[PDB]
Amino acid sequence: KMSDVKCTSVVLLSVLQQLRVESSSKLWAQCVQLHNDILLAKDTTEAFEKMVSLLSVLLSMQGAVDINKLCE
Amino acid sequence: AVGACVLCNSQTSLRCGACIRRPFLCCKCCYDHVISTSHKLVLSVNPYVCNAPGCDVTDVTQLYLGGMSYYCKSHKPPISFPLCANGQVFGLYKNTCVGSDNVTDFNAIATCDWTNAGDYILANTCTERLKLFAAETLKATEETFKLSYGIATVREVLSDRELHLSWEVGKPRPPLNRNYVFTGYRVTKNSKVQIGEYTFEKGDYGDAVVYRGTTTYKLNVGDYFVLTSHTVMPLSAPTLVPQEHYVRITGLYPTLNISDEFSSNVANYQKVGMQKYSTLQGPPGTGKSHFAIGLALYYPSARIVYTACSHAAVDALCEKALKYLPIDKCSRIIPARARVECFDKFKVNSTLEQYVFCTVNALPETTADIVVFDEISMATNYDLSVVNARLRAKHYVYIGDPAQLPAPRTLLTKGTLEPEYFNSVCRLMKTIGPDMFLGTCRRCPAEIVDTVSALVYDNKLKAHKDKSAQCFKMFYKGVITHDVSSAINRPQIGVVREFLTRNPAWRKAVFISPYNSQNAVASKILGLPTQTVDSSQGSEYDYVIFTQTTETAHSCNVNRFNVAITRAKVGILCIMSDRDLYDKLQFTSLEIPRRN
Amino acid sequence: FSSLPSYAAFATAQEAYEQAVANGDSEVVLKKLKKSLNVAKSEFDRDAAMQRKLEKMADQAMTQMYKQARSEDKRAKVTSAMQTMLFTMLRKLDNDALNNIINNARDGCVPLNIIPLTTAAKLMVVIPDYNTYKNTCDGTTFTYASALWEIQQVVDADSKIVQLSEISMDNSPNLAWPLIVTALRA
Amino acid sequence: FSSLPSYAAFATAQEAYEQAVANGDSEVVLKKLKKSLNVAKSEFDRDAAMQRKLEKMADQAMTQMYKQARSEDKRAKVTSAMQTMLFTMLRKLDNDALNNIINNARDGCVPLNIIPLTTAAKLMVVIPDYNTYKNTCDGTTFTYASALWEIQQVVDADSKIVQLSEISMDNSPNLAWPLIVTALRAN
Amino acid sequence: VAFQTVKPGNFNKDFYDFAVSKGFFKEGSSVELKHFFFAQDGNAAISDYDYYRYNLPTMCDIRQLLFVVEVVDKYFDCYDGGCINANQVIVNNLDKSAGFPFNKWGKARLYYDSMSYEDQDALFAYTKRNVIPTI
RNA sequence: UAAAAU
RNA sequence: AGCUGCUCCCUAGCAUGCUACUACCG
RNA sequence: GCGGUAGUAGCAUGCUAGGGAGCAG
Ligand SMILES: [Zn+2]
Ligand SMILES: [Zn+2]
Ligand SMILES: [Zn+2]
Repeated sequence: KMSDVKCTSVVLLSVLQQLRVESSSKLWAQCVQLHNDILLAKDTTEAFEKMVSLLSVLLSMQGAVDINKLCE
Repeated sequence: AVGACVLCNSQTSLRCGACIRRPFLCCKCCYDHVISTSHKLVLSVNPYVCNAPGCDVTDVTQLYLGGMSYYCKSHKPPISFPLCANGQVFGLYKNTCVGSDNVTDFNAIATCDWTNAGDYILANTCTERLKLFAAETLKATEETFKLSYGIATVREVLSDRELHLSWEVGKPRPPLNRNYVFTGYRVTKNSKVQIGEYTFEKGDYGDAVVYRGTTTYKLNVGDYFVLTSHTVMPLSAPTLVPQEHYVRITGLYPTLNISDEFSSNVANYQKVGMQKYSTLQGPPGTGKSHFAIGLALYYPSARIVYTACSHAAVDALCEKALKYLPIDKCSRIIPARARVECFDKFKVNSTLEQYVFCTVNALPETTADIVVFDEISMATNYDLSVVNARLRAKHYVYIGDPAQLPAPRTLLTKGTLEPEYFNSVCRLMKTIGPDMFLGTCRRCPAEIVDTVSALVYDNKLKAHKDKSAQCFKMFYKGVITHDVSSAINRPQIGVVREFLTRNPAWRKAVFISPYNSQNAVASKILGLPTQTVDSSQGSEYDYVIFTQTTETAHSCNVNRFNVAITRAKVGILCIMSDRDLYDKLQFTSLEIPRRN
Repeated sequence: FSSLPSYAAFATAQEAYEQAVANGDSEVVLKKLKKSLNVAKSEFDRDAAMQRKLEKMADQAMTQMYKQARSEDKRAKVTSAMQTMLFTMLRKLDNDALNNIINNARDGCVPLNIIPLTTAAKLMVVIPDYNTYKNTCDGTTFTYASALWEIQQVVDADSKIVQLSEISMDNSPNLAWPLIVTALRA
Repeated sequence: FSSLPSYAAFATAQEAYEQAVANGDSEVVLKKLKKSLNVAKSEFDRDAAMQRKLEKMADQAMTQMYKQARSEDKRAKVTSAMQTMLFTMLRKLDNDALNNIINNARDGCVPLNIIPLTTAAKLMVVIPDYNTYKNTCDGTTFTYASALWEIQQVVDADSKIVQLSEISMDNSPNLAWPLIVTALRAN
Repeated sequence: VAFQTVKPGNFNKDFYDFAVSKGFFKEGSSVELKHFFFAQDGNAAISDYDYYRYNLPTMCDIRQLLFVVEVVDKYFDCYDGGCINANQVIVNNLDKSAGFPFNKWGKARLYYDSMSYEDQDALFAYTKRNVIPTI
């Protein structure tokens, strides 16, 4: 199960990269730090906390039309 | 080099190279297009001809794939396959394509030459993707025809810009217009060498002709000019994004009580934010433009882009915006073009400003909150897809009047278009309903309003402001001094002279003409700055002058007449010989010696 | 291989030799049936081999073109397929904490900064309209990301502080609606 | 593989063969006309196989000389490029003070490390954290390496300009924070 | 100054779903995912290179070294080497980065070609009497 | 025979 | 954007070797 | 009917070259 959230983190970070998020050193650094810690995390719940903490970052900008992807 | 079937969107690798525009076709579709048409040459990852040198059997239905390669009937290898086989044609994914029934009208499109409204009337009512392809091949046929015009050379030089030219005997001579450009070649022996781009315009007499150049090159006698062609990119965006709704306004944010002068329209303002897009039909430039800018004001933080096709249109619009907007405004309009000058305010290229104005063909490739196309009664589905491709926003608003002036689309010469079929949104307005409407004049004298409502409208308008100083001398049309078939009538100015002086204050008016060259000659025995009826449709004036050519079909066009006479605020006058219309116009005509 | 023309000749020679060695005829007659069948094998393989080579070329061409196509296919669609796979994995993952903010963002609850986790630490979210607030802002505790936040500094798009108590459906149609809320965890 | 003196011998021998075979005459006929596919084709084996290898070898020679030509072309290009790089590199340094310190050498050879230290015209310093900045190029000018440097133009990790005002103690957690400071040799 | 990062690895889903479907990765299983593609921000290169601070000037005992070196030598008796002529070297894979600044032109093959079999020999025999710093 | 393109 | 080392797969080419049948002389 | 010189196609070996991918330090 935990494998799921880990792989999810990987995909999400890749996305953030594709969005050119590395043009601001502070933001990119926080993101990478979070992602690393996730991949080393060994509990079930702290993973989710860091996960949403990250995902917020993607939520920030308006490059990803959320409603469209939410077509289920 | 695969794609989607223009009729089934199935995977394939074929293109009817015999058809002009090389569209992708599924197997069955290809078989049907080829079996029912002189169109025979099919292209794939490679051409389909017999690879044995000399055999040029290019009717695919005769050919055979050999070992890897293709072959005729005779030179075929001992073992082979027949290509055009079993109601299909062999191509990639052959066993997957579905095929459908749109082949008839398809070939109808691909085979017409845009000479009779029927092929149009179908062009505007087929499926959207098909509609696209139709517009593509239309513009392509236009371009190809443009090539048919003759060639021009120099005969002798007269001045820096005064010249005598020599035309090709027995060839169509294109007109002298700012919308034509010629590459200049001079040849040494050897050394057929381009010299630059040169436009033209008729000087004071024949065949002295002026020309604007790219560089200060010295002219010669062994020189000539070829009108420069053009290309046409393929399109892929739909004409209309699928219409939608929402349950609550999103994206945009009203103010509070600011600018009540725009009151009633707020109702429309909400529902506009409530849809994906919408339309609005309005008599000339009344609520039109007015309402657009009002809405723009309504949602302040909303990034908004205005655009149209007519340069003078977007210009009048940008000035009307200047009348009320933060500046904080630009019209990023024209790079190294603008043969006619336009905007005078701000940059042409940063795309930072919230309220950006430009012309369709010169648009960037950007995003925004909403966008307001204008004057759809003139554009073609081609341009609509173009703008939907270059831009991308949330709420769209199209505005126009299906009684105005459509795209010239010169190629058609047999019959006439019902306005309903000018393009898609034209239908949409004329079909189900214009979703929002406006019915009152805020710009025109009441008398001309009465006249028009008596004519093309069904007596369905009202306004304010009446008199005065209006007439319609049905002055016989003098000599049609037509340089090219573009009309000129100097004795028409032969009475303008009688109002070149009698004019007490009618000195700052604008003159309007059915034809471009009679307009230019108006600029010669000048009275004032003039314009063409097309280049109108966007601005109002206190006084306006109007003389006409003969009663030619282009001239007596009721719509041209309407949109012309509907550009004035207090004073107006129009001069046709006129067998009937002066019976319909309500002013006070006079006689040549009776001008006060 | 069978239907080849040279196979007809080889078949004729083989059948003729079959009939000859069946009748058990002379030796001088097979001197042909050997000098006429060896050639059949000769004039025959020198064509079954030649088509065979082409038959391998066809493969080693198709097997290349296929992958060459689907290669550039897959390097055309990353910043598209990637996102949808992401959201697929999200939906499958199923965590109410996430789904909450995800729906909220479909609505508009975009945070202007990283969600913190320290018991202190500030949070800045956006709210478009009234019901959003009412569906979220309840007293002075804020329920976001399935967490409890203390509401401390509401401010509208005019960048002016606005009284919390003033926020209600009646007078709400008077506010610079993009509201910027700030809070702290429990 | 068509116009050869062997091809014509083939054609005429085969013509005589067809003639005297349709005649169906002597056994000497059969002998002299089998000595045709047997004697008039040895030449047609050699010259219609050897000549097939002449083309192959000539064409591979051509392609290898093509590759060698392109090779030596690249050589000239790259050597021109590096020569240009050298000649443009030196064209930024010949201040007289360099020559001077050269003349001060008892021999004319000096350790590399001290050349730019004393003779550079512009210094760049990389700073991690605020306290550290305070303990160095704080203020608008400072000293280093027995010389006086003046600050001008300061950027960040994102390579955006920043003024000295913003560099407070508590505003610092708002910047891409390993700054680059470029200072000039003050006299 | 420039900063380089290290993008994260890309994920292969369908294979992962497959592996799940056949019963792997269930909680408490013996084997699980522990190796991955860690990402790196911008202060990576320098903050890594700094590790040379662990390098100290150390004076190793000399007398015992003068004998351990003998033993080590004895460990290498059964071999043979020496200078070789340029035309005899072997370079598997001729395309690797060419250091600084030669990476401004091309890889190795460009250089290993534009030189004769003597340029290499001349150069080699030149180092045997002079010193050439590098980067 | 009317507009009008990195 | 390295130094090697092992391994698999694909392709070409050369030469050998070998096979045999087809052609010349013994 | 054998032996030596010329073809063919096939087979085996190997050697080179070229190209793709993975593991170890
Ligand atoms: Zn066709
Ligand atoms: Zn189809
Ligand atoms: Zn043929």
